[PDB]
Amino acid sequence: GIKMGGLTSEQYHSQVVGKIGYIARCMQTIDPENNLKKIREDYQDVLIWAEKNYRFEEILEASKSGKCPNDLDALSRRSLILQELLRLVSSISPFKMKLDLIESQYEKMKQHVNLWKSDYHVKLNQLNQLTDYLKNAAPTPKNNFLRAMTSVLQMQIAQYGITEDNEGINQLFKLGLHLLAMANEKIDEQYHLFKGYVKDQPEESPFEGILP
Amino acid sequence: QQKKIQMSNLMNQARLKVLRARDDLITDLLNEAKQRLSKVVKDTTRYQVLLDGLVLQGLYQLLEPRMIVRCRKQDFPLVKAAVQKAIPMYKIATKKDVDVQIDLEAYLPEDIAGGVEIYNGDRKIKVSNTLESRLDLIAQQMMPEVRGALFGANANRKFLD
Amino acid sequence: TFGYVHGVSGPVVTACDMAGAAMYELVRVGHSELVGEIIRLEGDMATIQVYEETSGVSVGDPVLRTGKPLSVELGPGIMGAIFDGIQRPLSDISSQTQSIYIPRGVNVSALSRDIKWEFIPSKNLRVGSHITGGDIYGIVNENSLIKHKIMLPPRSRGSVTYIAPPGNYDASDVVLELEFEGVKEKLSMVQVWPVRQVRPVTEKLPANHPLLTGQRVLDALFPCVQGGTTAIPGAFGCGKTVISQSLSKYSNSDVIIYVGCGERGNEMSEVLRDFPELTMEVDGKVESIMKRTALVANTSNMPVAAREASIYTGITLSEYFRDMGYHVSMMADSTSRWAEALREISGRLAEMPADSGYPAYLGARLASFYERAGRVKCLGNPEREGSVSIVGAVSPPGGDFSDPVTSATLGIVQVFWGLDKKLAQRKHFPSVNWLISYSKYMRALDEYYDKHFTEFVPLRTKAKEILQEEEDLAEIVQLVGKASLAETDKITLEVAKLIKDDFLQQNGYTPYDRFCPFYKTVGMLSNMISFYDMARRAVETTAQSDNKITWSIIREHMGEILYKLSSMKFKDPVKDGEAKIKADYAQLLEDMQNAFRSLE
Amino acid sequence: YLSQPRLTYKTVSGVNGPLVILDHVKFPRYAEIVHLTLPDGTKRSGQVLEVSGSKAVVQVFEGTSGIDAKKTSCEFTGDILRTPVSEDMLGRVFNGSGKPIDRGPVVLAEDFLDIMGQPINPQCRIYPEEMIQTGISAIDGMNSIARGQKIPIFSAAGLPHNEIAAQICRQAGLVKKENFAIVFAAMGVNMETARFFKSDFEENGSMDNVCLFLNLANDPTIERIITPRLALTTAEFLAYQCEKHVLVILTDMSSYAEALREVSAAREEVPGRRGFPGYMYTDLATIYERAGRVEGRNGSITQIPILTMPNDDITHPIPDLTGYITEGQIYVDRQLHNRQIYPPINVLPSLSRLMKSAIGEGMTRKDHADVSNQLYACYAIGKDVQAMKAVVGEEALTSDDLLYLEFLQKFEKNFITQGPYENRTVYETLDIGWQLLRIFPKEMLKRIPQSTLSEFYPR
Amino acid sequence: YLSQPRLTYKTVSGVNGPLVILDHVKFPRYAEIVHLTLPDGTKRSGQVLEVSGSKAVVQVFEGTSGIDAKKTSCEFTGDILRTPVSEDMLGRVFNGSGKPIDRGPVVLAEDFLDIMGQPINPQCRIYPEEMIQTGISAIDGMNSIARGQKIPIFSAAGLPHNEIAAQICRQAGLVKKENFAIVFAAMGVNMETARFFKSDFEENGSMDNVCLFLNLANDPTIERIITPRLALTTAEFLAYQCEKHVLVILTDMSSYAEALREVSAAREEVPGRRGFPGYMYTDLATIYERAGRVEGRNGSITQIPILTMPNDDITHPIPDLTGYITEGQIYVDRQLHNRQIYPPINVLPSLSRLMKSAIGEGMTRKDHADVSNQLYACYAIGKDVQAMKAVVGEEALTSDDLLYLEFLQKFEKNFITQGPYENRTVYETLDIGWQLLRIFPKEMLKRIPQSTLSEFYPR
Amino acid sequence: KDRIEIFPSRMAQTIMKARLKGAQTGRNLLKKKSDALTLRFRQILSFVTLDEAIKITNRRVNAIEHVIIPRIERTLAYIITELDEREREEFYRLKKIQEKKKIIKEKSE
Repeated sequence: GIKMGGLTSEQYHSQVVGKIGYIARCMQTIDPENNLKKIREDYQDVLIWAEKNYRFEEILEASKSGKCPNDLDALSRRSLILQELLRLVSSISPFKMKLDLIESQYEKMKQHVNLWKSDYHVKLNQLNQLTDYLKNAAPTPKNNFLRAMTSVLQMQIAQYGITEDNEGINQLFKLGLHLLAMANEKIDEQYHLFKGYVKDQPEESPFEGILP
Repeated sequence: QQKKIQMSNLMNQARLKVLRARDDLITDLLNEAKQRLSKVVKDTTRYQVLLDGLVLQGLYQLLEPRMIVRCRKQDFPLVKAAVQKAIPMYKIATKKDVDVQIDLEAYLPEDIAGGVEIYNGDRKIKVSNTLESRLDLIAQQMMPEVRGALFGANANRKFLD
Repeated sequence: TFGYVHGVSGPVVTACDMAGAAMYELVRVGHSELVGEIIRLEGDMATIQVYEETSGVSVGDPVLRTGKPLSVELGPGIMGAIFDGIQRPLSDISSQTQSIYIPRGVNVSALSRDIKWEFIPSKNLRVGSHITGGDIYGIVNENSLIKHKIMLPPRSRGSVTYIAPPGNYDASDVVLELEFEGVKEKLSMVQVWPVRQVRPVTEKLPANHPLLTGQRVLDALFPCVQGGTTAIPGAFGCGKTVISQSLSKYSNSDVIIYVGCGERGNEMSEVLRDFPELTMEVDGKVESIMKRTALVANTSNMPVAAREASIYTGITLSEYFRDMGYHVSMMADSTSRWAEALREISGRLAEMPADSGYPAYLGARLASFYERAGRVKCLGNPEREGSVSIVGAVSPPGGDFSDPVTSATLGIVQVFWGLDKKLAQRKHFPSVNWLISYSKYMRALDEYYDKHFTEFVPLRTKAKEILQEEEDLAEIVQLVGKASLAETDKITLEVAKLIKDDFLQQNGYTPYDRFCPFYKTVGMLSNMISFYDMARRAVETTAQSDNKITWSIIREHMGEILYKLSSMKFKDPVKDGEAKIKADYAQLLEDMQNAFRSLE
Repeated sequence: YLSQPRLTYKTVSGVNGPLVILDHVKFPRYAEIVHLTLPDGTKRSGQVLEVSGSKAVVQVFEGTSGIDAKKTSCEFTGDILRTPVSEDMLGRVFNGSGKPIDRGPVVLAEDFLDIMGQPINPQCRIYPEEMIQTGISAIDGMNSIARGQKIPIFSAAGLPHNEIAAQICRQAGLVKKENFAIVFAAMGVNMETARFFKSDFEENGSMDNVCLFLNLANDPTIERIITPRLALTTAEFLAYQCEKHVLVILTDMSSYAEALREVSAAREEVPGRRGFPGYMYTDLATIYERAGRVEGRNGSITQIPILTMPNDDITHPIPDLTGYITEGQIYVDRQLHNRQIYPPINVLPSLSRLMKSAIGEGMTRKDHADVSNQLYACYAIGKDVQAMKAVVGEEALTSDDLLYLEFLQKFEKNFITQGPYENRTVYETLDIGWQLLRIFPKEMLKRIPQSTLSEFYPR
Repeated sequence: YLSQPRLTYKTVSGVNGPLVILDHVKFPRYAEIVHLTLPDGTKRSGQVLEVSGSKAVVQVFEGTSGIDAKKTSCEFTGDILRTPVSEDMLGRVFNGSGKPIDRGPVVLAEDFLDIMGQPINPQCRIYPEEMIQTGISAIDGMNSIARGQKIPIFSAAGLPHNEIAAQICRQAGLVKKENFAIVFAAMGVNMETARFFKSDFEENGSMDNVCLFLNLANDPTIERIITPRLALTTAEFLAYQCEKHVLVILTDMSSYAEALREVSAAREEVPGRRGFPGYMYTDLATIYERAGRVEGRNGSITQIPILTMPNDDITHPIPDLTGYITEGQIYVDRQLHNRQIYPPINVLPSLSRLMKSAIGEGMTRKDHADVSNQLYACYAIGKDVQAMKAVVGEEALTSDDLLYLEFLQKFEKNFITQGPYENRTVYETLDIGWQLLRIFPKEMLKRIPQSTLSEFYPR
Repeated sequence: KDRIEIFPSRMAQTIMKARLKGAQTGRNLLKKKSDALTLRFRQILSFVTLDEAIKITNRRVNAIEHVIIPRIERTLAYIITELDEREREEFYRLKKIQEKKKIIKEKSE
């Protein structure tokens, strides 16, 4: 009963192999062209174990013997950072983010004391709330307004990111979420709310080049 | 005041009177059934078939290393055949060698319509496998259907579960 | 896999030729397949405790050995169903039989195998990849609210050899195959986990995020935190319905589990009838609560094993979703009835009784029950987090607190929402006693409150001080009649009344007061406390001589302000948005500060 | 049907008190019913309590005296105790074993039910709604019985708990703003009371709708245990299969509990709290909870268990374990009896948790809830004023106190005091209530809304 | 050492509750440890609590759920639970079974000690004659702590007894005007309690001298009665072999008593009170008496067996039997806590059975004993005055009574109230004592000789 | 002192419960006497005789509440606890008797 935290001896090292395989999968998913060289280097000690067939069992032995970076807490934080990068680029999948911004956002996450409780994390949770809803949504004024605004939101995030706080993106989050929570039966409020954005938006054609 | 009480007693006793009459109808039917089974045992080949079955069922229920079959004296020739057949059938079904004897000294009362009783070796376990006993067993277990067949279904009963 | 019945002494069945059996294993006794457990073992004989009636069981009957101990079946279809305490779907038994009775020896699978579920793989896994316990390899789309994430069962790991393509699969198919040391395991969408075993987590975390219930009282003064444990008294007149409905309807949790332990038939009917009729707005649509709820129903005449096991069946279902990253809120309708069932079994087993007749281990069972709640870091590479809260009720015979079950419970739970019946008789709801109730999470939440709201903490401190002083003054008022009484005490008495009337009291049958957002709750209290301080200063700074301010003068001078303060509860969050409500509350602050200024 | 010839055994290993231990029994069942034939031709019944291999142990229903281990024969039926049920048995009187004792025929069955039955699936249980009026004002206008609840009558020994139960059987029925039956079971009843029930039910014409089970104090104690199971087995047949509403009255559950303790001792079980079995809780629930409404059917079962409080202590396990799993209580007092008030029911300690659903527009009358609440407060206050009077005297009372004193005296004399042969329907009970309430001016009736007062208060 | 190969058995005879009974065992040894493997690979351990012929009864620590009868494999270690001990256990965190849970390695033993220990020869035991300065006036003044003394804190659920123990760990020094090794056994507690202490020990910067043993509420209840012995076994190594001064704190001993009661019921042992074993006292002495100094060695063990009192019942067997064994108790209550008094220590029902020798000339100050005794008299009388005044009223009191009411009120807020981080010296505590005593005239200070009053009272 | 010192018994339970009910009824009846005297006292404010009657009645009521009932309740709780303790030792002996009987039966086989 070594009971390292909440895990026993076999469970502890099994979770370590899982996190390493997961990071390898996430890294190819986020950067399939291997463009983000600095980010890959930060994970080299767990990516070096990738592209080898260990049938799970041999990499598990490497963890027990101490050859792998088997510290569970270090992997938890480092894995969280990478998969949060996946959410950043995945939730805006219709748009491409510039490579320089991807690395910049990565560094801002790595420097955070406790990323899980950051405004960065919350803003992504609001983004997924808004983008998951629309995955299976019927045609209706509300859902057309939310989709039009969501494409703008994704377009802007692709350009500014999330850690670089911007009043324009923050206001669009508030308006989208306020509509999202708005009663479906009420038409006039959602009608004026959408129109308010369109006419108040600093530009003249807020959706031109954003949506088909 | 007393008139109401008197009417209560009259109606309650009238209900019992008709219920008792209905119970006599059931009793008379059972008595008629017994007479009809008496007519059956007056046969030979049909009765022998009943004995072949009755002996087998007795043997299978008792499952003892030794068994004694007791019957009416006049039915011995038919029971003898029934046991001779029941034995090789019993052994195949149960894979147990049971010595089955027929009681030639004690016999069932002659007033029984028919059937047999089966005793184990020490006469401490008996199977009530007479014809009259079987009829009472079946008539009672099936009685709910007898009630409906004779007197009609319960019009107020909507769910049979 | 069969043994034979050797003998029956009542509810206890002795088996023979049952050498291959483990203690607290499961058996199906007789031709009706009666549910029971093996307790004592000796040689190739076993002593079976049968949950249901044993009438008709014969010597020589078969007993089918089931390798798993009492366990809960976990997978798609769990949501929206009502289960027996030993995980038997009551809504399927009553609908597959057309009966009104639960059949003796009924054998209905916990999760139906005739449903073709919409299953989408994670799309990240490939054949040859490494997967560990707690990992998610695909999601089943059940309904609009809760996504049912399919996790690799704990204590399993290896290399993935097969992944089912996207499509419609039922709970009897094979979705994922994995190989560990040459041994291939075929997994469906349903996993089995022993109900008495605690599902492992990566780490147990502190509870810091408030449980945002819709009531102003039982929040502002007595906070609960996600992952925390509380107790609620259960008396006929206490008004416990308010908490049950408020918690299931408007809570910020994701999944609600309601656990009955062994209540009166008519009480279980009320819960089973009410819950399906409850709805809440979600994405602007009104959805049935049963789409994100699961319920375990046990009446007092259910098998004692089920009534005792119900409490663990519920929490096992709770942890199942906890491991998905959801926040789960479980209510045990009566843990006292559970303890009654537990004492009954101890009696049935002729165990030595302890305090007030309860088993010696009563405290250990309650302690290990509540310890399973809390915020955790989940297993699996997704690095997700979740929590289980417990709001279990206590209803000791006589209403006393001396019963070991209530005494032990209070020493375990960190929040006590003490309810009262006197308040209900006075038509004051929610019926919260205030002086008895407490919360021990006030410090744990101090970080959250400072970060997001700032003024909440000094306000709740002053609020409790004002309410307590009203109680302390009770003797002075009774012996005086508010004549020989300080004007500063009159402020305390009348303002404390204002608090009780237009803040702590909440009318849930009004459309505007169905849910009080926190920012509104702190707004209401802030203005009342700000008034209190202004009124205290108005009297104290002028109480020396010549020209002094009194409470009667304040009431006459700014009667419109006292009205505006009472009117604050009517700011309907559905029509008046967050900015509008704050704007109106800011105006009251200005109106008040100027009203007092005119007095100096 | 089984159609399997029965086996009769003469193999007896021994006899020990109420138990007979048999040997060489083939595939015995637990709870199997057997019949004994003694050397004197006497037949006796019993039930198998333990089967340890070939050693079946049977409890004899009657006494075991006269039984030997050499000649007594034991016939096995191959089945358990299943009661013949029909609609026709309504209007009959049976003993604890289910046999007629009214000189009528044996029941001609429509079906056979296991008297232990099965639990009702909670998913199909319907919350209680309409009311079943009893005819007794003290429990119709104050603590009514909802059509589906289970509310016990606690009484001390010596109080007229049996006379009230008999009155309920004669007077109870539907509100009537043909489908109502009562199943009445007396456990451990003495010969004098057994006559009381039988004769009182027959003479007053009520028997047509009553199924009466009498288990006498000197009858086999095991039969006392099945008696309430037969009563509920009948109630379930009548209620749920024949679409009608059944009121079930279980009299002297304390005598049942005593018989249950005896059965536990027969099994050599170690007694639990205060000598009672550790499973008394589930055993009472097993009986009590076989009641209520079910989805999709128009029938219902209600219960009024009646329990004698040992030493008049409500804390005793019998009323405590009962009340802990029932919905409120009627509560019969002693002071009211010594004051020669009938019925002696004390409205202040009584409660019916389902009254809120039992009464109201469409079920009784609009003002039902309001009259009940105001009368309760007025009676409680009158008692408080009466206590004051004993200290300060009559001259120290004010006009309002005198009104509460007048209410108290006339409330008990006109509203609570009824007599055993006056049947007060719910509407007359409410009208009598108003006669008491009109003692007070409108301004003192604080618990009745003004709309109710304006319609009902005058005249 | 044990050179012979160990035997493994698959001969389990049966399982009854927590006890696994083996047969066919070669020369069974009493109180030997058995390791067993379940069919699924789970490893568990237990101890032989009975041997007879070829049979042995093994109590399994983790539990008996999942134990088979045919596939269960058991091996006999051939000795008693001797556990590895080393000095460098300080700074490590262990579970209730003695295994590491801090992601470090297993213990690299300096020796193996018998968990049961040995009684210390009373002829070599040296009476404690050193005082520890706890910094709490409620203790250092009126109930001093000696080094080697056994002083549990009697508390109740919800009271801050965990905070008091934590405070004591940081500000416990000497009155010689020193680094204590702390062994903290966290048994039967929730995560938050264990994390509270673990964090506090790090916050205090003393973790290098702290060894933790955790056995949480969700851990097996049988291991909870060896964890204290594991903690004490380490303490004995450190104190008596390495001359380290050790402070051993055992968390709510009531979880030990309840775990012990479970074992007593499981083995059907003779109960004493409240279901606890009749040998509970002897078992407690085995735990408690592992304390005190030994002549010729410079180490010591001081114990603080804090326990929760069931329902605040001071006569409950747990605090009762402990009170008979330990040198007194601190005792906190709810009457002080409910008034936001910290620490909520009630001196009246408390005592320290070494105070009379650990104070005075050469230890603290010569008036120490006199100040304490008079404060006890004044405090108790003030409580008597409240008991009277509650009925007779303040106006019924005379000047002789008001002095004790003034003392009582000022005593609690000036002498007892301090705060979690208020560290007072023993000399300041006595000076405070005098500040309260000077409320009374000399003639009323009847516990103090004039040879003391004449020197100290005038100030 | 702390208890009335009646030996634990079911007879003691009945007496203590009746004694408690009596004390509670007396408390309420004397409280009503005090309230009546207080109203007349305040209305007048044969005056000093009312002040003495109120102080004497209130003192008696306070004693019932702070001395006599607490003492009866402690006695009753003591009685209940000790009676459950006696039940346990009877349970122990009966259980061992049942086990010894089973052991004797096994020896006979």
